[PDB]
Amino acid sequence: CSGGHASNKEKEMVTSLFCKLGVLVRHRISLFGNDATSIVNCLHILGQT
Amino acid sequence: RDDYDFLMQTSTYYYSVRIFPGQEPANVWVGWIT
Amino acid sequence: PGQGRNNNGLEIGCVVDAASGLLTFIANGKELSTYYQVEPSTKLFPAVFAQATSPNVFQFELGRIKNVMPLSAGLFKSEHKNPVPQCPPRLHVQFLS
Amino acid sequence: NPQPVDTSNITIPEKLEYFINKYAEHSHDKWSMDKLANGWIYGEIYSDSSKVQPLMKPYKLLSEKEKEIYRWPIKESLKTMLAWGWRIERTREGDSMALYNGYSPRAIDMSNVTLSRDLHAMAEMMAENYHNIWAKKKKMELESKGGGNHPLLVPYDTLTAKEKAKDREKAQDILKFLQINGYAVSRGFKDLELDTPSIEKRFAYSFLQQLIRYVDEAHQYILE
Repeated sequence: CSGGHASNKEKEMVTSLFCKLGVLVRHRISLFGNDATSIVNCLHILGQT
Repeated sequence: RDDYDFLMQTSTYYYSVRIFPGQEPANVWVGWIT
Repeated sequence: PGQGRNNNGLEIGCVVDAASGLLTFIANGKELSTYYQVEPSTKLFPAVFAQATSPNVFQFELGRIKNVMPLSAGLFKSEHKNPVPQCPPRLHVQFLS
Repeated sequence: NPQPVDTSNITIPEKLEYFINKYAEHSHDKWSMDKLANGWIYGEIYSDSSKVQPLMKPYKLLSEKEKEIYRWPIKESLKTMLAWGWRIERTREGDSMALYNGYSPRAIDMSNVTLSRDLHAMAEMMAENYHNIWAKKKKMELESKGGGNHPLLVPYDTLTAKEKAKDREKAQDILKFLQINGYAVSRGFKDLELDTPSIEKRFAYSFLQQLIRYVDEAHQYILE
């Protein structure tokens, strides 16, 4: 209630970021230099947000 | 100077307030309150 | 003159006539136009309202002018006939809180 | 690399003559008090060894040859305030003085005149500029000499409070005396447009479209 409003534009941009990075992680684990763990951790955090 | 008899018989009293140079004077009011 | 003075600090003098209730103000040796007439038996407290724009704001000078008693003569009964100005420890500055 | 604003671009306005008045009378009065403090007294002849004054007289009796160069630092102190374009005005109470129109000089009181916070920052910048000017002249002089170093070569920020006391007291006295005259200085210009409704300027916005662009680029390079 103190503030910290997140704009609607900001949130569809967050959703598009989530979807596009999911597209990146699609079948690209081999190309990722073992950073798939970091990929899926960011997957979580954007999921909760 | 001042008349001693007039001072003995009068009932007029006086005080003064000096606003120091640098204190904005429109921000200062002087007078009496009840 | 107004505005900023730097010859000396502004001396605002308040004169009260306890027998007539006339309140007259003197600024830098001249009589101001503002005057007040009060009711009999009115008790008047010397007061200064100021907004601070300096480390030193103002001071209560308890002197006297020609043909007038000092404030201590009016305040204290024992000094009713003493023309010498005085500031006994009972008199002190109070503020609204 | 000090870079004071050039002063030849603009010129002094005419209405500031009355502000230069009373202030030259300051500089003379305080400096005559300094003369009394260190010992100078009247002589029709100037004697540096015998500690002798010819230049006591009221600023009116002081000649035109004095008037020049003596105000010159005052002229550049005024030029520094005008060149940045800071908006300066008068109250009509200020023109009240003009409409109302040996010798013992009057002791002139800086004691309780106080500045505002924005005006501090304002005068801190102008005194910082004065120091930048002054130090740039030292780098010219010492490079002409070809040798030596100076403790004050460090920037205004690096200088200590006692080292900066000179410029602080100069800035304070001048802006406080502009206070006493009632001139009012403020910011030079206001913003052409405040796009406060814009979500685009928010930090998260720019952060995300930078992310959008770079991650889209990365995605297409991963495709490649």
